[PDB]
Amino acid sequence: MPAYACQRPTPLTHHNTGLSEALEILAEAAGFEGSEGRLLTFCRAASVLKALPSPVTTLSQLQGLPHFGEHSSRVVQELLEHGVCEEVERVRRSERYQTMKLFTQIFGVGVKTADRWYREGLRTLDDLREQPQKLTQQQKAGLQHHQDLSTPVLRSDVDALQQVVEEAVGQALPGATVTLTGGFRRGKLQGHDVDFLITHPKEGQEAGLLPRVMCRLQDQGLILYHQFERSFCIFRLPQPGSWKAVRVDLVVAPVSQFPFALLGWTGSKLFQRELRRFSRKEKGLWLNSHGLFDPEQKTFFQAASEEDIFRHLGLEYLPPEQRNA
DNA sequence: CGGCGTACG
DNA sequence: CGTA
DNA sequence: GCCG
Ligand SMILES: [Br-]
Ligand SMILES: [Br-]
Ligand SMILES: [Cl-]
Ligand SMILES: [Cl-]
Ligand SMILES: [K+]
Repeated sequence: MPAYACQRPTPLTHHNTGLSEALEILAEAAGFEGSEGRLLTFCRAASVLKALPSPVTTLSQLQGLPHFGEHSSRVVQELLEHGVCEEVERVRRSERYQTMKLFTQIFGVGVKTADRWYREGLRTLDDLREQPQKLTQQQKAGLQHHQDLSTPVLRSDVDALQQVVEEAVGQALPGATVTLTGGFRRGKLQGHDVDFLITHPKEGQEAGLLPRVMCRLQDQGLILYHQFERSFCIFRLPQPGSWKAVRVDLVVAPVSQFPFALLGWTGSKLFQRELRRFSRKEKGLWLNSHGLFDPEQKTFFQAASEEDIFRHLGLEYLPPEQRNA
C-alpha cells in the first residue's frame, strides 16, 4: 500500500465505510481545534481504508499500512471489538464539535469565525440570526439558504443546470465549453455542490469571460448570491412546482491550462493535497491548477491531458472515479 | 525533529 | 477573513 | 498523528 493517496485507486464506495467514517470524525475535530497535522493523518488513515480491497476484520491487517500508528489503530481496534469507539462518541456528543460543525456548514463561515462565535457563547443558527450585525453579506446568504444547502442535489439536477449554464456561456462567448468537475465527475450520484470548468478552444478568447457569464446568469434570474476566474455562487435550481438553492462553482481556464484545471477541480480535496505534496516532495515539481513548474529549469510542463500529467509525475493514471480519497 | 496544497475572491 |  |  503506497503512502500517498495519489498512488492508489480510491473508489467512491468501498469495504471499510464505518471505520473510515470514525476516523474522519476525529480528523474533523482536529481541524476544529486548529491541529492540521492530526487532521491530515486521520484523513490519510481513513483514505487508506477506502483503498483496501476488502473489509478489515482483525487488527493484524493494519500492520504495515501507512498512516496507522498507535492512535488510529486503537480506534479501529475498539470499533472491531465493541462496535463503537469511546473517543469518537465523546467527540460526536460534545457541544464544541456539534456547534463547530453546524457553524462551519454555513457558506462564508470557516473554523476561525466559528470558533470566535463559539467563544462568544453562540450555539445555534437562531443565535446568529438574532445578531445580524455580526454577519458579512456572504454569511447572511449562507445562513438564509442553509436549509436548502444542507440537502443534496442529484445528478439529474446537475445535468439540467449544466444546460442552463451552457446557454449563458454560449451567448457570452460562442464556442466556449462547459465541463462538469468536482464530486459528480468522480461518480457521485448525490452531492452538495456542483463545479463547472469553462474554456474556449482559441487560447486567449477566454479572457474576461467569467463576468460576462455571471451577468447573463444574473439576468436570467438564476443567481441567488454571488460576489475574475472563479465564482462561488448560490444558484436557483428548479424543483417540482418550486425551486431550491444550490451551491455552484464556476471556473474559467485558458485551454493551455485546461488539463491542470480539470485535474485540480475534479478533486477530491484530499486527493489534490496528496498529489501536490507528492509532486513537490517526491518529484521536486510544483503543481497547481494552472500548471506544473520545474524550479530548477524554471520551466512549465505543457500538458495536453490529465494522462500527460500523471505520466510526467511518474504515477499510474487514475480516472476521476478512482480519485475519491 | 520539520512538515503537513496552493492557489483565487 | 472567505472559497476550492 | 504520523512519516521520513
Ligand atoms: Br484533459
Ligand atoms: Br490552484
Ligand atoms: Cl497538529
Ligand atoms: Cl510531507
Ligand atoms: K463554510
